[PDB]
Amino acid sequence: AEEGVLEEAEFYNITSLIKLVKDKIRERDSKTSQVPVKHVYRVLQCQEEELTQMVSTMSDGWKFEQLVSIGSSYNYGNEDQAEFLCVVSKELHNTPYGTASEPSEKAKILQERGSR
Amino acid sequence: AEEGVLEEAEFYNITSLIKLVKDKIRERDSKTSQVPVKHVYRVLQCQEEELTQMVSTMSDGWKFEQLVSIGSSYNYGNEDQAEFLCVVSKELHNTPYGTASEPSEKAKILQERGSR
Amino acid sequence: TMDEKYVNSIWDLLKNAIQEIQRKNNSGLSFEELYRNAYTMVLHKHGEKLYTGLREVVTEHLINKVREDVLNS
Amino acid sequence: MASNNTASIAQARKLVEQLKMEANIDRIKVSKAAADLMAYCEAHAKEDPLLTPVPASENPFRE
Amino acid sequence: SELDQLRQEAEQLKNQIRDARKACADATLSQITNNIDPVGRIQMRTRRTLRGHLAKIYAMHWGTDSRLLVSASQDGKLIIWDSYTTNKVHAIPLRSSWVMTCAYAPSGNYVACGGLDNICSIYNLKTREGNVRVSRELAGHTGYLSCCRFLDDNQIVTSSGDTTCALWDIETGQQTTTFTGHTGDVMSLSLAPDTRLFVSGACDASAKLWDVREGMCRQTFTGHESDINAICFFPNGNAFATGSDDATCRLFDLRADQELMTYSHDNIICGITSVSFSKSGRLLLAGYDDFNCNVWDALKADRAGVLAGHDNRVSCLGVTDDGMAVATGSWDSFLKIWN
Amino acid sequence: SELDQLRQEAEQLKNQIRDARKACADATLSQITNNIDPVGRIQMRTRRTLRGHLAKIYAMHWGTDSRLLVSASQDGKLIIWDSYTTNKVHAIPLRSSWVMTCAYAPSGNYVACGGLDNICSIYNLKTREGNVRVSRELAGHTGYLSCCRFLDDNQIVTSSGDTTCALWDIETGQQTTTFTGHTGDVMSLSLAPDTRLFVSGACDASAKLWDVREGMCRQTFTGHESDINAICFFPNGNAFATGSDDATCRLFDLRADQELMTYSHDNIICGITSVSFSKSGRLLLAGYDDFNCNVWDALKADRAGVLAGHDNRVSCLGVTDDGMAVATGSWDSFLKIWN
Repeated sequence: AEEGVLEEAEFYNITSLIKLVKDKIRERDSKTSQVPVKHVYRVLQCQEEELTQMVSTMSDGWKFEQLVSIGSSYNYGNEDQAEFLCVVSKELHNTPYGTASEPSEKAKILQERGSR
Repeated sequence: AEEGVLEEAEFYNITSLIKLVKDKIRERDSKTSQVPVKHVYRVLQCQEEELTQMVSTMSDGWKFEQLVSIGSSYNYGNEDQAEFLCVVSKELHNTPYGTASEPSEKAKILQERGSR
Repeated sequence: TMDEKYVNSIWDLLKNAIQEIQRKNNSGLSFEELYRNAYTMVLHKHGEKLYTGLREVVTEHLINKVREDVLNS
Repeated sequence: MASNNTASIAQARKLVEQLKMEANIDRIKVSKAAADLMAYCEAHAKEDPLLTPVPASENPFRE
Repeated sequence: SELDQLRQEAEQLKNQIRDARKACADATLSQITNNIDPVGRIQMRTRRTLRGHLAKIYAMHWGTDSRLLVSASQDGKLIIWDSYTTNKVHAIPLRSSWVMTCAYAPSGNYVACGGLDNICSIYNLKTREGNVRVSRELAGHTGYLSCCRFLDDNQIVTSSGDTTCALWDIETGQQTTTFTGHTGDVMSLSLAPDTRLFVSGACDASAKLWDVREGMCRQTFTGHESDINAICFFPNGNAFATGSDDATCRLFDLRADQELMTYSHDNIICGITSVSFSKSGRLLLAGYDDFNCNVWDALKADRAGVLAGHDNRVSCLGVTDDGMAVATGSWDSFLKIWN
Repeated sequence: SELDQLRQEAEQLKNQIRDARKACADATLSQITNNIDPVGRIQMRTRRTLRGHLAKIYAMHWGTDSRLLVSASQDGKLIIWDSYTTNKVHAIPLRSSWVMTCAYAPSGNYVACGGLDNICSIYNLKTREGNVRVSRELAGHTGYLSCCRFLDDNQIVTSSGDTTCALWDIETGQQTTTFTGHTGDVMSLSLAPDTRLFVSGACDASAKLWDVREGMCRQTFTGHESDINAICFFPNGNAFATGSDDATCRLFDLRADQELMTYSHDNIICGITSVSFSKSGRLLLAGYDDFNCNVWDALKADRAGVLAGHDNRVSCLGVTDDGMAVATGSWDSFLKIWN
């Protein structure tokens, strides 16, 4: 367990060693994002013409997970702007807490502004 | 371990050695695409009768991921000239070195020309 | 890039390690550490400082180790 | 230095060569080739499916 | 020094070849003679529309079994169409994107392709496991593969990027005979029906015709000043049409070693992006950076007709290997077959 | 201790900047001459509607070629639109949501992202595969990115939180020019067409026009009572329009070292959330936290007209670099092309 190595680093409280084992645990969590740790998700919106393009030009690391059609008021199907949602994912590293996910005041101000 | 081999290579100097060992690690991690996480995705436009063909006659080294129908305006919404998108994928390194960027300017010209 | 706040400590440690090697000591020194030290202290365009320190330290090794043993016997 | 110049003497040498055997290539008169192509085109002027359309029950592209 | 003397020798040889061409020059009989009669205006129809593409068709390529045509899409998919039934006999997901070169074997035993990945893909079509498994990934090409052509089922000519055209052995994965004569990026190619003489068009605007087994050029037809988009041999291999990106196609004869007549028009100003002959070769098929293409009388350089109905440039053309129909593989993401 | 004498020095220095400014302060001939180039009430059509996003358009940036445009949605996605044809040239997922700034490179080959990740994301648009993959992850900002601009394809200015607007080397990922002059959160940014001066707006309401060549605050234009939302240089690059969270815009001139004139109505109380200035340098385009936006005849100091049709607050503006049309990326997930 890299967690055990991190605990041993804590016992000798070597900060560089702490950082290194936490980097190892982050690499683990990115590689083990399906073990419940950080895992990022998004949805793109495209129609078929751009759909092929950005499926083909999908980023290295982001994995396609699902496509879906959305009801098209034009004709019955294709060639409507609302054509396909594209839910994609990426196995993202989980950073051990105490060093990450630390908010800021103006960031929260803007978050409240954009929430509505 | 990647860290042990990386440090043992750095102990033997040369920057070319460092780059080549990094590329070897990226090869052994990117052929299965884990940490480099390198995956290729394609959209095959196949209609219904053809379907079982390229599903059965898929290219080896690939893996089917999703099939989605298309709204159609001919033959009761079934059997259009575009009737299904078969989103297929495969996990492997595009390059085991993780290389990018080409020095050929004519290739860039053609890429921009086909972009619009 | 260009900033002198950290270069002094790593520089003196690196020169001390170079002398230790000159003093026939690698049983306590890791080549990877010294190699990384030289690399980070180079790539920040401090290579003139290494060229100077290298020149003076090889001259110092010749005087302090080579010349003494040449003359003493 | 233009006596080696990163072996540009080599590419100049090959250019001289290619021009030499291009001059060595026997020219065949323009009207001669024109008559030859006239003969071939006319000999194949009524067997070209593109010069006389194939009915779309007679072509493999409408079967 | 040596460079100056060699350059002067080259210049005087150029002058000598110019003089030899001028002596060889004659009044072109085809254009002068109206007894052969203009081909007239042919009302030409699409028999098949290979709809099912939705990426741009970069460069199509008719099959050499004369029924199954490979099309290369911009997104990195290879569609082996059955032209006769509008049925895709195969879709290959291509690990490379931005692919232009699709090459069909004389048998369909193998298919080859190349894009900007700099690796020549050779897929064994008829694997007895009933799938399309890659056979050989040829590595060692300098730049992007510009245009491939199957001449052997174990060797293939691969016009590569950045001034390279090396023929490649499939089984070793090694090149067979490098071609290093071009100064511009070797980005067009054409094989004679003789299948021994390939004329490659590059950005140097000079169509270099090489023999396959010489491993060294034989002719350099320079009648164009713009990069040579496409080259199509005459159905006899005694001449070829070459389309460069100004407005102009040119007919170069191998016996006269010079351009015969020119195909430059003021009714259309776009550079001729693709060229092809008829079965007889009397009809010139000029694919344009214009959304449409045209057909001219190659003997008279007058317009036989206009092939329109697209919305984007005809980015490739193909005629049947024996010849009964012409497929326009355009960037509008489908192919129009005209017969 | 000694901070008192420096504080008094700066205090009387500010006194005499104010004195020099008001001595330089004259009545604008622009407000006096209202009959010169009047626009009346100008109304323009939304003729293209880039509706592809699904979240709030946080802040869009035009392309240097003035055909493409990067639009960052509130959810953490980029839509590199082709404005001329309404096709999403790219759609890119972002590993951090709440991304507010997307930046488009001079080359058009890189894109920059700034959200709350405290990392500048540089995605190469064109790689050897033709896909859009991350090129660089500029990490090391103490605060969070709020705006960014591509100084070049290897140097980028990142107006980030925690009093930083540091230049970053793209290739080495190393911070280049540290700025520590601000006291508020550096959250607005604007790059001159001269490209030699970047004016950063922050929560300290101080438009710090920094010199990009030496990284020292060339001027600190002040006069706004709120954090500076957006800044947009004059087309000559000799001045910049500034819109803070107050209900007024201002025009700060470097030659006069003072604000030439303000742009405020009692008709609006909303903070000026985006400023963008016409190609001729006449019309100032003010985005508002109200449902609409406005065009001011800034050389007449009055409202040229109101552009309405977005049902939510238009949270970003961008004029075409040919100066004939504008994109209004609102928070209604709809981007409209007003022309």
